[PDB]
Amino acid sequence: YQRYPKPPYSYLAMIAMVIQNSPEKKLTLSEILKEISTLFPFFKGNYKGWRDSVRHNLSSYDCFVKVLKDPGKPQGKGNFWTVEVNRIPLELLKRQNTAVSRFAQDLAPYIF
DNA sequence: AGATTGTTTACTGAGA
DNA sequence: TCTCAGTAAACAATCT
Repeated sequence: YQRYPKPPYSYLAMIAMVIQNSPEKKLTLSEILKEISTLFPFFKGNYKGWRDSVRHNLSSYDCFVKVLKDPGKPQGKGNFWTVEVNRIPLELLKRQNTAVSRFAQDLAPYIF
């Protein structure tokens, strides 16, 4: 275990932001992972475990709603992820007091 | 096969 | 001290 110099934003906030900026306000996991590394080039680099963290966030926060790529086959894969913004704990959209921090200070304008 | 997706467990270190 | 976003991985099912 170790902490990496990621952008000063929660994985929640960065996921929510890419979903909310998408055309239909929904993205597959692959699109999420692709858009996040575009907006934050640190993720384009060698470290790849953030892709695990990201996937983990999508399942751990109620604000992340999986809508099925197929109504039938509810066990399928490759589904679209949406964010229910009112269910977002508003402090997680704010820039983090971490080493790296020592775009904007609050991600709310990109999301609501 | 071997990779990905979805969920889940299990811990970690930094910041209140 | 206590919490929890961050990070690692096991696992089941699907996907290529």
